[PDB]
Amino acid sequence: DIVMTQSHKFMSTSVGDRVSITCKASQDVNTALAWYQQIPGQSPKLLIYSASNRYTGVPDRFTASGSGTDFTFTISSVQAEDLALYYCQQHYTTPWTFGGGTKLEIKRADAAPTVSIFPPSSEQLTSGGASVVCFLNNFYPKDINVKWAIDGAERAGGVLNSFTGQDSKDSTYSMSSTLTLTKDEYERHASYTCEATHKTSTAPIVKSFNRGAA
Amino acid sequence: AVHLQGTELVKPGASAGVKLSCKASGYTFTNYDMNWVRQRPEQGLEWIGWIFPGDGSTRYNEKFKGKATLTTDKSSSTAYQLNRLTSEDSAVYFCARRGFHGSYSFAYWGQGTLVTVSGAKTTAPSVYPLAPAAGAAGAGSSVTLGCLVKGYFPEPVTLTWNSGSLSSGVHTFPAVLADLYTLSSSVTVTSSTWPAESITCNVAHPASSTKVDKKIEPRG
Repeated sequence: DIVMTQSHKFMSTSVGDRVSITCKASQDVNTALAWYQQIPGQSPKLLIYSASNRYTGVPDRFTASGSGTDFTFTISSVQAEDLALYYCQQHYTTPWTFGGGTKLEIKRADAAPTVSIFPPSSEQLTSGGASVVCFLNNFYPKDINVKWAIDGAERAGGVLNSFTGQDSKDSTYSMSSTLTLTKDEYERHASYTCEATHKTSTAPIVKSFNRGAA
Repeated sequence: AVHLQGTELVKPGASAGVKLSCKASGYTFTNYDMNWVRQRPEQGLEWIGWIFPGDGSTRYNEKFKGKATLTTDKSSSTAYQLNRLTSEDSAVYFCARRGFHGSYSFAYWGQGTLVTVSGAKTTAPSVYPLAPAAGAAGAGSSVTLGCLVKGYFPEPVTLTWNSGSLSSGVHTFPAVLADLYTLSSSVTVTSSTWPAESITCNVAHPASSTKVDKKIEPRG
């Protein structure tokens, strides 16, 4: 199996600027390579066929080059609607393999996340459930590390994380982290901490609370 | 006007298989081979195999050995995707065809068919109000409230704040599996406006015909 590698899951760019996504085939697939673009909830769109040919209807801003083992997709001047996923794919020898994709994102001013932590509601506790929710909103860059601490020790079991793609309006990211325990275990601990590590502060952002303590 | 119409999404149980459909149109169906591609959130796009309606039958990807034995049928110009075992096969499946004669690149794609494998049955969500500890209203000029929705199936649920009148400063996150889809939403307003001016999350779950409007109140 040939392996298409797109070393950059994400690439920061700006509207009106030039950007180049790279692809590296594990083997010489000659010129049998295609580039696709994909927007959320839609199917891929062919942009480049046979290494460096624009498919019909594909605007002059899109270009591709390479032939052999290294290929590169380029956008002369990025437009708002170009901030999507671009996939690499070799069709030299079966099985056809796709690269892992590269998502172009808008670069903006650094923004610290606003962190909020929430204890389990009384209604959930009555059902025998205990979820501690932590919101980390409107931050940039997307690079962030969320850790949960229970009575001091880090907890990794029972954590479910969810996040939104870059906002189309303020170019930030947001995330939700939920620690879900049973009421039994929740009531056997006292200290619950949500800890956010982001480049915007030397010290990680920390939010906590003590069971039964205001 | 080449067009590939895929089938609506389906929710098979962790055990059986499902035959997907793709209705080609706008071109002589038998002149091009049909391809199928899989797309999971963590593994990206993976080619499954092709089929010649003129009949050259198939050729599958090593990885999709017998779990994917394609099939087609002329006189209707539709291609089918069997899906055998099914359990980790939860994802979106695409129907793909090439453009020019000499380039295996896929110029034409179907809208995709979502497939979710789960043993769970339709289940209404529990909705839990998230308010800052000890009521109050934070310690700054802004306060964040929340709504936790969990234990439901299948997707989706719609969530709004104050019947939609509260839309700014809202963050509603993608639901994550776990037996009963669970998702949450946060809303951030001016500290002095809550609990002065009530805030309620409205959660609706079509599948169960259920709705829950949970008001967020100070708590101890």
